[PDB]
Amino acid sequence: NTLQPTEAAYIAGFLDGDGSIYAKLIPRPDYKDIKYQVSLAISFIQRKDKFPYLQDIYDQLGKRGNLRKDRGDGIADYTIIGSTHLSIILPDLVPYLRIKKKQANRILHIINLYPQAQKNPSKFLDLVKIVDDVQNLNKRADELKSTNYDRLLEEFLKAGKIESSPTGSGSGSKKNTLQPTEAAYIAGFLDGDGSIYAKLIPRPDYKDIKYQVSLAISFIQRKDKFPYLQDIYDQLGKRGNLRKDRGDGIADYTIIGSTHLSIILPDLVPYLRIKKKQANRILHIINLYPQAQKNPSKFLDLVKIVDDVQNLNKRADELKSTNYDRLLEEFLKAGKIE
DNA sequence: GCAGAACGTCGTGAGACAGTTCCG
DNA sequence: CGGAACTGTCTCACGACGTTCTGC
Ligand SMILES: [Ca+2]
Ligand SMILES: [Ca+2]
Repeated sequence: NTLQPTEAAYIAGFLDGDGSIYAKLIPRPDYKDIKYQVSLAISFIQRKDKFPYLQDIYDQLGKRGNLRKDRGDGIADYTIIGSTHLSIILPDLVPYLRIKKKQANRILHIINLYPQAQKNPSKFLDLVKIVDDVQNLNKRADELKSTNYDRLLEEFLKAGKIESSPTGSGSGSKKNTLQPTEAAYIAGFLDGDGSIYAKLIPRPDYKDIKYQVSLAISFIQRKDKFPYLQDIYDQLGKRGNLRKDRGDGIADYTIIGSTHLSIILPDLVPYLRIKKKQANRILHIINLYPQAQKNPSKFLDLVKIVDDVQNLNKRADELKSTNYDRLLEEFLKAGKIE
């Protein structure tokens, strides 16, 4: 079972980003009495091309659960179903989990009560409540609230499985301090819900080269989960910009400029997976930018790194960035290189 | 002259299941 | 009977910026 602290932390970061912890009950037209089995799962979702990364997480989790290279729409998932695997896996992830920690504790709890709850409609209903919380915790505010417990209490009374009086508790409307696991999580989360990117900004008032290469990493999330960004922000020495809302209900945390990324990135690189290349390329740009400012020749092949980064932030089929082709044209016609 | 902050935004890349097929 | 695997998708929650807006 011995899964490494920074491997557990990364996965939790990644799960909190691109994963899902959830509970559901399945109709079972062949079960003894209670015709529902409560299903429990965690999953990791990602685009087809990044499958090796899922396959890697799989291998770390003792090769439990079922991988899927393609689920139909060029997109891949790794679902771990059942209490056998989850009672081994979740204990390892729960300490590092943040956004979905509650969901994980709930699943872990359902596991504890399931044996007894299994052939007792009273204790099954009480457990179905926990299935409700989990599905609710995965919901928005404005969304319809989970009514599995209500629909089953009605089903149990009609099927004569429960006598008076019924339960219960349901809404019945009838300097650094960035340590290994701190960085590992953040890298997990950035790999999931984050972005590492470079861009050319047109600056209509520069000495010679009228562009500046802008460098950034960002974190994106729904506004309700903003405090979690506010956490990562604090943990990174309080660098960069935060938005509680950018206008469309989704928050972001953006760290622009070599100054911050010279400090932050080296902390995340060793734990970064999906976005590690982008990270190093940014560091590389930071590394050879001083000399690149004056010389249009050194600016150009540095502008290639920008293209390369933007390329990495695309699938193979997308049209590849042409900043190098456009600036080469511009520099020739401005006589800056000939 | 320099560069970060803030604003706004296509076009997908996810989340979180519900069903349904296998399976000892 | 018991429950996990595999199929399939609807609805946003993201990404990765182009823009432009301050700030010394
Ligand atoms: Ca997410
Ligand atoms: Ca992602």
